Amino acid sequence: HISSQQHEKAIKSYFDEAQTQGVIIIKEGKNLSTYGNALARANKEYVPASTFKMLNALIGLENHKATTNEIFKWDGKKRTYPMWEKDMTLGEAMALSAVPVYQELARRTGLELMQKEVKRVNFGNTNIGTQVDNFWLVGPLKITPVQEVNFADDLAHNRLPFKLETQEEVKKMLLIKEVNGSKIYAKSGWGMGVTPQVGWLTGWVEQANGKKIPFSLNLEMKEGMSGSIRNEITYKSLENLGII
Ligand SMILES: *C(=O)c1cc2cc(C(N)=O)ccn2c1N[C@@H](C(=O)O)[C@](C)(COC(N)=O)S(=O)O
Repeated sequence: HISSQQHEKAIKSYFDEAQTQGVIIIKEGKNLSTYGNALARANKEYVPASTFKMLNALIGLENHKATTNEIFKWDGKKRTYPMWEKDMTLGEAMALSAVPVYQELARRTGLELMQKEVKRVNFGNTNIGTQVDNFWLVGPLKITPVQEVNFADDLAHNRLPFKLETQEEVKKMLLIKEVNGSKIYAKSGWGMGVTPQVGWLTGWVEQANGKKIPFSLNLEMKEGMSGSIRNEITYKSLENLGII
């Protein structure tokens, strides 16, 4: 009973309130819907930043570079945040967006196997360059918000070219919110070492009836901008649309 015009205007205002430019792609079945205050972003390329961890984890686990219970030990060197200065599993590192662990995993996989695997799943522009430990943070790997929802959709439905158990292992690392019967599985991302900076929140809502609705929020981040606006805007948009 709410007009399409009202939905579009409501979601535009969430991005306007946050004083940024962004888009949120929602996918229902085969149909893509683009909301926000910068709809042209939808098919533009950005570095994936931490959202690459989802694929890093799939690759590492398929190729036996790690197990889900293995503990990556803090080497005792100072890390960007105190929370990263501890021993953690892949799942814990995913929740904390703990790059040092994912760089270690990237190094275990190695450049040649990484380039091969990123080409095989056909992720973004598929170019990882020559540095195995930062291609997802500063380039050359780039991906569009549309490609990100499609990846989220593939993962949520076990359609990626990986074992079913690999995909289940990673999906289980991604639960970030329960909203009475609805479960939100997503990975956030913030590319700080690039201009302009890019923010991501990519995932899907699993509803009580078992239906899965993939999304990808993509916006421009500034200095002094808080990381949880990505979440605030996403939840507000999913709720506005009655998805949660
Ligand atoms: C993830 O994109 C991310 C990578 C890095 C890398 C560095 C570095 N010094 O090399 C610093 C910060 N990074 C990231 N962002 C996280 C962060 O805490 O800075 C991020 C804000 C994580 O917060 C959550 N939700 O875990 S982001 O959303 O990944």
